[PDB]
Amino acid sequence: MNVESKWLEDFLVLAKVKNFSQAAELRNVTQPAFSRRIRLLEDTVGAELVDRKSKPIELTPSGKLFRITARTLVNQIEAGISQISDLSQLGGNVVQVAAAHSLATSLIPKMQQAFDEGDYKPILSVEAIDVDEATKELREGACDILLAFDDDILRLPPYQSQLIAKTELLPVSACDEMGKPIYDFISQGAVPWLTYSSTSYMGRQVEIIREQVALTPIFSSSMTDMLKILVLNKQGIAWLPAYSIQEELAQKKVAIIGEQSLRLPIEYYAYRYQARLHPAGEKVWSILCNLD
Amino acid sequence: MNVESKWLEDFLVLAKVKNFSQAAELRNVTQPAFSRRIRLLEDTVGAELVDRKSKPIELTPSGKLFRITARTLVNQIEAGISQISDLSQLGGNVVQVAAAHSLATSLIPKMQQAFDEGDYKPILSVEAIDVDEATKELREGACDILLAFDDDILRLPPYQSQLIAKTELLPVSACDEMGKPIYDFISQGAVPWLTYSSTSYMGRQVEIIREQVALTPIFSSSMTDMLKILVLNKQGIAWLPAYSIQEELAQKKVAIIGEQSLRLPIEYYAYRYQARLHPAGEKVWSILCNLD
Amino acid sequence: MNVESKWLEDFLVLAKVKNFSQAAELRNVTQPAFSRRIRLLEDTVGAELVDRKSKPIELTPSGKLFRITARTLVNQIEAGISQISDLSQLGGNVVQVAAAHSLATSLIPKMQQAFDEGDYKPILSVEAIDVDEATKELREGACDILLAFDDDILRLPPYQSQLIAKTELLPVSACDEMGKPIYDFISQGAVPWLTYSSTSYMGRQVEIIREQVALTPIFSSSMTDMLKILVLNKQGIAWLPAYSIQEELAQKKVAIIGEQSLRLPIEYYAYRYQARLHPAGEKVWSILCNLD
Amino acid sequence: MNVESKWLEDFLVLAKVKNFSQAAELRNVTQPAFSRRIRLLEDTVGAELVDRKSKPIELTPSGKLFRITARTLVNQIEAGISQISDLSQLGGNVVQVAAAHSLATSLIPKMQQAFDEGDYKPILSVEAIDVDEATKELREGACDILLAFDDDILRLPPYQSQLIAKTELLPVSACDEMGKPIYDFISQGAVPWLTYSSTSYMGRQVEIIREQVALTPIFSSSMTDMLKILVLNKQGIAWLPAYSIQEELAQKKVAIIGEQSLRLPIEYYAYRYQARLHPAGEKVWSILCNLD
Repeated sequence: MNVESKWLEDFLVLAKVKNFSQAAELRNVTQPAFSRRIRLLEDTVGAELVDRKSKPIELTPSGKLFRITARTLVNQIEAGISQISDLSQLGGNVVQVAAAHSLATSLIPKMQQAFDEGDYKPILSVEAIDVDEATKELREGACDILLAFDDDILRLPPYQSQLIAKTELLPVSACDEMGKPIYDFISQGAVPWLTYSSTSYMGRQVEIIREQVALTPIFSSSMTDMLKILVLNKQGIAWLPAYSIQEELAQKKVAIIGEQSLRLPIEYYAYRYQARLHPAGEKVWSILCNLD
Repeated sequence: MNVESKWLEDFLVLAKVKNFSQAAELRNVTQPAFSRRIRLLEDTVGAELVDRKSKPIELTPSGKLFRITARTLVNQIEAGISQISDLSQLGGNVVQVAAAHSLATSLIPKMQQAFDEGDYKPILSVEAIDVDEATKELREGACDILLAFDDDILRLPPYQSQLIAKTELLPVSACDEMGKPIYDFISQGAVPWLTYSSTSYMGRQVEIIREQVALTPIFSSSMTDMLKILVLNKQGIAWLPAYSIQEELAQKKVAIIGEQSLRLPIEYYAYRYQARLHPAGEKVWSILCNLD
Repeated sequence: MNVESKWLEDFLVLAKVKNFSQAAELRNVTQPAFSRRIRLLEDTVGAELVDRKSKPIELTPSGKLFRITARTLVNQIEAGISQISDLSQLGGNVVQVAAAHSLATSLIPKMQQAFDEGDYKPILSVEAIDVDEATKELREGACDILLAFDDDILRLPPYQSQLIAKTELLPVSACDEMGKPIYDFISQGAVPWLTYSSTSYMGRQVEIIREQVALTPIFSSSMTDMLKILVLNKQGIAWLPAYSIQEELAQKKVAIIGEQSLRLPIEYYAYRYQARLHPAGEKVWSILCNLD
Repeated sequence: MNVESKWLEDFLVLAKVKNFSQAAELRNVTQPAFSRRIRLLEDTVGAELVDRKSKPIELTPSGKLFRITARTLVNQIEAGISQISDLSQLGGNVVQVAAAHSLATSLIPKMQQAFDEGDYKPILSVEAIDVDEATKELREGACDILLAFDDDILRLPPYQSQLIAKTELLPVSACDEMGKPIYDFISQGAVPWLTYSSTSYMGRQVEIIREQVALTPIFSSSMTDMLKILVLNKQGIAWLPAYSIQEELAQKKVAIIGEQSLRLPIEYYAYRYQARLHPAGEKVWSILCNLD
């Protein structure tokens, strides 16, 4: 029993136009070949799918049930092919990495240069993290490795975790080219504050010391790049990850404007669920565990 | 793009066992032929599906996802062909009717008696109704005619409806020796009650007059025949459709016990979705519309 | 902390009509009392959900999101109450039994009488089986005990199975008033055949001996009672389970017309998934395992 | 009917430990009050949820299903109040904008600069977009305005759309110390290609001219910032939006390669669903409409 998918396309076209020669024209085949292909499909399915003796063409009951069967099969084929489009383009050494945007922009570039040129050289497919379903996508195999921040669920079994680094959220403000912060915590009035979502990881970090500082929330966002840009535009102060403002701190575009008690520790991890990955995935995991 | 399902079976076998020779022998094909069929599948889907650099042979990421796709496709093809195998054995005059058990056993016998001989004498295929999916089957063409009770969606467009009949749910109890009902409502206290599912149509009917009579529920079922059998076994009282207890009422086996306020009206219908059915189908529908 | 669902409905009505007094009238509550209920809801969720200083009443952003939250919670409450409606009406000793129609009508009355020898009678809720999802329904807990026929999946772990009885499908025909097979197999000519679906269990059993007999299918049904009725109406022959035609065989209205090799064995089982049921469930299971 | 969520907490704790003394103290309540709250939940649902006649405590069937219902309700309550926790800290002039990362970083700063002082000065809450549920966010009221690219669903009714701008995806390569592009299309061999997801909008744009250039995909990302960084790190060429590489183009860092036909047009939009937003939302929308 062998069903050829373009027979399913043949039958669906014939179902909508109800004429053998016109359906043959729509599918760029001659009428005898289209008729023979419909007959081959009928032989494989084991039923007369079409009443060939009446014009316009009518569907048999079996034809009517196999019409929905064929539509389902066609759509399933199309979906399955779309699911592997990206992966197939990159090859057998593709590694699906879900990652937080700042984590990705910080970590992937240095990983990319440590790869050797051989037959199992990984090819990265990095997608921004889905905050709500990252754990479920990790279990289901939608991605091989997750670059995320400290999470009490992903850090524990049945998942494997690896601490990449522990840094700090630093409260920063912009400077004049003389190099001096435009905002401070020394005044009596609150300072314009560019905040994270209070329920996000970094927002939960800032809430610990919120009572130690007078802040006026003027802008909220989950994207640390957004808070960084708004700090650079003199709009306010923000707690930014140290790894995101290294050039800005080496230059004098930005400055830490707090005491050491305001600098808040954060950690980020690589997470996985499969006990054994393909060779490229294991190489990516190994390189992540030893980010020099 | 033309995918042949036997390639999907080849790939599933090659994914379970894990080298080409054993999978080829399991598929009753030559080794070069099996290799060519796997490579044809890969060329059609546009993805390397197996990494041939490792024994045992493992799936590429694309291969891992497409294995799920192939399993789904093969199972769907087999299901469609078996569903068609049942239907094709019956002639092109098969009419697929989904019916509630009570209505099937009450209406299909006389319907069968009304079938004259001819080129389009209907052959009935009567299946037990599942209202959660019978409406979808009606829309997709899996069944032609639905024999069901009053439904606010099926009675309206885009569906066509015909009121077959209007009868009454009669609260009945088994009779004693030669006449009188064993249970009654004027008598003292609540009575043993054989009830329908409170979500079902007939149960929703009984809930209208629930507050008028003292009942203690002792048995629940969605099948009128179950309640009727348990009534005949002198277990309690039940509201039964009038058409299911005709002989048992003519004979002194059962009796109605309530006041006329307790007899609850019910209606049942034939429903369809296709504006034009095959001759056997329109014949069955016509016979249903004139069941009088 | 403690949200009261009546506050959720208060807020939904207020969001529709955008007026406190009208929303209070719709809620059968005093106007100051309704304002106080909304204020308590706002104090519990920790945000002003409504701007009270404007006509018409506008929703704050927090009110906009909590409208979705309240609709979700209210619909979830209604679903959770409807899911336990039937179970609550019958009590904590309710036993949810999914069963094949014939098996339920044959077995449940005898079980029901067994409840009377040995005091305290458990309460049954018997619903017809859906073999397509009965396995999943048993896993999820939608039913406690399944009464079904021999199934290669349900008979094995992780499910517990008990064979209730082994019976035969008997090929039977209607008999004249004197008593004689109207149809038979001695004629070299075909017989009107009332069949199951060939993919169903009993149909798959008839398929084993199909080649030994000359049959022409004139009617198909998944309901044994349907085939039995059409047999009694002298419409054709059918393979019926012996437990469903014992009185008809005894009253000689129906008769076995096949060779002993045409009588096909079938088995029916009680299945379960939970290792421990509630006491009533274990009692019903014990009585099913005995039924001897 | 009034269900108090603290009763659901009572029931969940009681289910987890099955000890009344321990559950009552785990809820910091006196024992009689805890039992009364359990009984109030049972009277409100109209079902005995726990069986105290047995010890260790176990649930009635109704209680077993209502445990899942209670867990669901509690998690939804906590999640909705957490969703409101971020908004309530902000004022009633908060505008919830979902946006693609690059569009947010490109458009939100100038919008922030346009905000004059007044009673309804907007406070932006910008969250990264997930388009497959973006439309649901807009419809239900969780999102006021959507900053996304051309979408055939969001551009039409029932949504309001506004074209912000039309730009180009430019194929760009990093260039050396002298100022010559490291990669070009007059080179030997295919060039290393940093690509988008083939299903994404921008990847769907690149598929247009795929065959006009020899490309080898060595990296895939849904984030333009990632492709931009890897281009700047001399890893390959990429199609980048003009608005994201303006400084790099003006400076030496990056150069446009290829013929004029390789530049692909892209459009981005502001979408909304509510016909009338709060004054701050309408201000944000007007500013978006006048960004030109």
